Amino acid sequence: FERLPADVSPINYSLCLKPDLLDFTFEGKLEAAAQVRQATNQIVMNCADIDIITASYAPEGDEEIHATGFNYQNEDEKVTLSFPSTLQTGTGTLKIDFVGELNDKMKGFYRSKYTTPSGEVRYAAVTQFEATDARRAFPCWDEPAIKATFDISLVVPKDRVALSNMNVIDRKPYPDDENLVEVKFARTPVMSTYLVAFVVGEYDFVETRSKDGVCVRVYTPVGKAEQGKFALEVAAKTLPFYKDYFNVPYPLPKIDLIAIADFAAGAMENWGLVTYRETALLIDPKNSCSSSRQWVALVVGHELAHQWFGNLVTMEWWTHLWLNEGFASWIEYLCVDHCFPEYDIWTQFVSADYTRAQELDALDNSHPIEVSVGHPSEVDEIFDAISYSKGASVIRMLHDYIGDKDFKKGMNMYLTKFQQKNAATEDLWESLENASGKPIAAVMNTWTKQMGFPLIYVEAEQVEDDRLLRLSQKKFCAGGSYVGEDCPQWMVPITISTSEDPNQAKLKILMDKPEMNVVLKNVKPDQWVKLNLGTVGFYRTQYSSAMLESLLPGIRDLSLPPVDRLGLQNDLFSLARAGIISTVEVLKVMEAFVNEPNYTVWSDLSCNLGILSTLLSHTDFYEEIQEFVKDVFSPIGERLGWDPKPGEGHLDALLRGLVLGKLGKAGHKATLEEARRRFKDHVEGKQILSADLRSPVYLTVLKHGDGTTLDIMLKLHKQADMQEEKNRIERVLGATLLPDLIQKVLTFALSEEVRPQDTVSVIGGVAGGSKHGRKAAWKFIKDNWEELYNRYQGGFLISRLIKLSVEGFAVDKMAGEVKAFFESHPAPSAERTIQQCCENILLNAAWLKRDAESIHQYLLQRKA
Ligand SMILES: [Zn+2]
Repeated sequence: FERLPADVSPINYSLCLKPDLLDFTFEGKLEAAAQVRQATNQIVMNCADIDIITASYAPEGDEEIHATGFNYQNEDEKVTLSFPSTLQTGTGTLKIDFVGELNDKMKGFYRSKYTTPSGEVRYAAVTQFEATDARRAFPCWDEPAIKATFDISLVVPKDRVALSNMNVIDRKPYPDDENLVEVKFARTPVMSTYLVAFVVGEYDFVETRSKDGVCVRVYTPVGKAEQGKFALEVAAKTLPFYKDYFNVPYPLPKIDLIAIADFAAGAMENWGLVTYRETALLIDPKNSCSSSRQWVALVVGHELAHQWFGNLVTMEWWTHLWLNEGFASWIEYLCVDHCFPEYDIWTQFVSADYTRAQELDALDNSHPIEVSVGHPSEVDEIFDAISYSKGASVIRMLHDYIGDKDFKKGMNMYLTKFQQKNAATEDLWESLENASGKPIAAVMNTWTKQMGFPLIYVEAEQVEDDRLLRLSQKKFCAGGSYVGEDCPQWMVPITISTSEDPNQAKLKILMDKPEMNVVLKNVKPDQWVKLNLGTVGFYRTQYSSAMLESLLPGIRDLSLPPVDRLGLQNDLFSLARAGIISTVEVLKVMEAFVNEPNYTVWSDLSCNLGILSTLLSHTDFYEEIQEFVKDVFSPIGERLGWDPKPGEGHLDALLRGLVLGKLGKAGHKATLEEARRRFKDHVEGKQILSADLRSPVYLTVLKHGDGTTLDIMLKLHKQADMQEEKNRIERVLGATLLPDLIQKVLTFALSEEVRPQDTVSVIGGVAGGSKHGRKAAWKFIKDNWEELYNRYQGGFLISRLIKLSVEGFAVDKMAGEVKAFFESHPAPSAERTIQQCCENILLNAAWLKRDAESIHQYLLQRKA
C-alpha cells in the first residue's frame, strides 16, 4: 500500500449532493479548489462506487482542461484523472460532476430504513465516512492528514430536514423541481474528510443553549422529542467542562446530536453533527432501564470529547487511532464523574476497560498497543479490546503520573499548537513533557511499543518510624512466571497510600529499575500500606503475607476506597489462579468483605467466586465451598432484604438481585424458602414479583425444584407476552439439576418455540448450571453438531457457543478432547476461540490439581 502522490493537495471542497430517494441513488457536483505542488499530467484521488460523468481542471484565470483519461481501481479505491497537458504549479479549480448510490452497506452515503409514527417504511440519507468511506459519497483525498475546508449543499424536499457539520446559511428553492429546496451550509474549518457529515430525513428536535453560548440540539425520530431531553442537558453541560479543561472554546457555532433508527456504527463523532442510535441516545420511559441515564452520560461525553481531541487535532495516520479513541475513552469518565459524582464512575471503569485489558494482555498471542498500520484495512485486524481498553488505561495511569495540573497545561499546549493540523503520538508526549518536565516519551514507549504488563511484588520492613519497601517487577502471565529470556521491563509510575491517608498519595514514584527500594517516612507498624492508589497504574500488585494481613482491617472498616478494594480482590484471584499465591490465602480475605456495600465490588466478587465454585464442582467437597459462599453473602443479604427500602438507588436493586441469586444457588435455606413464596404467588396470580427479583427467584426455585417446577417455567415462557420476559427465562432454564430435565432444556433450545439467535443462551445456561449439565451440554452439541454447525457457521454465535460450553471444564484430558473434536469437525471462524478455551481449560486444570486438597483442608478447619 502507498498513499496518494500529494502532488495536488486540496484547499476547499464545494459539494452539492441531491439525494435521489426511492431510487436509492444520488448525483452531485464537486468544485474543489486545489494547489498543484508539483507539475503533473494526472491527479490521483480516492473514489469508490461512483462513476464520474466529466471532470476538468481550471487553473487560476485560465480555461479549463477537460480530463480525457479515467482509471478506476476498485481494489485500492483510487482513481487517476489524466489530462492532455501538464497542469503546472499554481492554484486551480477541479470541477467534477458524478453520480453515486445510497447503498445498503451502512457505509459512506447510504440509506437508513426508518418507520413513520404510522408505518409506510421510509428511507433516509445518512452518512458515515470513518474510516475510508468518504470516497463513496464524493471523490476526494480521503486521508486524515490531507485536511481542507468543505462547502456542503443539499437539494432536499421541503418536507425533510437537512443537517450537516455547520449551520444553514441559505435555503433557496430549486428551479428544476418545485418540490425541492437547495440548503447551503456554512464553510467548515480545516478538517479531515472522514469527519464530514450530512443527513437527510424527518426529525424532531429539542434545543438549549450552553453557558458558552453554543446552540445545542438533540434530533429525535418523529414524535420522540421529549426522549432526547436528558441527552440535551448532558451535552449542554459537557461543552463547558471540556472548555474549562482544555482552555479552548468549542470550535464550531453549533452542536447537533441526532438519534438514528438502527444506526449500525453505533455512534460517530462527526464535527458538529454527532450521530447515535436511538437505543443509545434517547431514554424511553417505558422501555429504558435504570442505569440508562448513566450510559447516555458516557456516550455523550465520549463523542463530545472528540470535538477537541480528534477533530480539532487529528491523528497523522490510522496508526495513532488507539490514542484518539483511548483518550476519549478515559476523559469520558472524567467528565461524567465531575457532573455526576454519585455514580462513582471510576469504579465501573476499572471493572470494564481495565480488568478486561489485563485479561487479554496476560495471555498468549497478545500485541502492543501501537502497531504500524500500512493498508487502512489492517486497522480492523490489529485493533481490538487491547488497543482501546489498555489504551484508555495507560492514559489514566499517565494522567495520575503527570498530575491534573500539568496534564491540563500540556493538553492546552497540544491543542493550540496542532489546531486544524495533524500530529502523531510522539507529538503528544512532547507537549506533555514540556509542561511537566517528566520523561513522558521514554515511559510511554514501554507501555506502547511492547505487549504485556508487569507484576509488582512489594515487601515491607519496619525501620524505626519509617517503613522500608522492597519492590521488584516481572512480566505477569495468567499461567504463572513468564517463560522467556527477553525479560521485559517497564517504567512503572507507582502511587502509594497508607491508612493515615487512604484517599491521597503518600508517595509517588517511578520504577525505572528491575528492583527498587522505597522508604515511607513516619509510617507506624499499626498502619497498612496500599500500592496503586485508585488502581490507576496498569499492573498487578503482589503483597507479602504480612502486608496482605495489614490490609484486612482496611477492607473491613471500608477505609480502603472501593476502587482499591476492587483491584486488590481482582489481583488476588489472578495471582492464585497463576500459582503465584495459594487459593487458601485468597479465601481468608473473602471474610473481610462481609461489610462491602458497593455493587461493583460484589459483582466482581460474585464473578470470581463463581469461577472458583464451578471449578471446585469437579471435587468431592462442592458442598464445602457452597457453605463458604453462603457465609460471605449472608450479611449483605440480610442488610438488603427482599423489598426495596425507602429511598434506595438503582444499584441497590441490582445488588439485591445479585446477592439473592448467589445465596439461592448456594442453597441458603432462608433464601430458598422465601423465593418459593414469591414464585408460588407469582404463578397463581396473587402478586406478580418485581422484574428485579425475577431472575434470582427463577434460578433458585428451578435449581432446587423438580419436573413440576420446570413445566411451570415452560408454561411461563410459551405464554410469555413479550420477548424480554422470554429471554429472562431462557437464561435460567439451565439451572435445573436433574439429568432428564437437563436433556429436556437442551431439546427445548432447538425447538420452534426458541428463536435461533437465543438458542446459544439456553445451552449456555445449561453448561454453567452444574458439572453434569456442562458435560451434557458438551455432548449435546456433539450429537447435534451437523444442525448446530449449519445454523451459526461463519458467525459470532458459533464462537460464543463453543466458549460458553467448554470454558468450564477443569480436566486437562478434556482440553485435548475439544481440540480433537474440532480437528475432525472443523470450525474455521472460531479458530481463535478454541485456542483461548484450550489454554483456559489447561489453566483451570493445573489450578485445580495444585490447590484442591489445600482448599479442602482449609474449609474443614475453618468450620471448626
Ligand atoms: Zn470515539
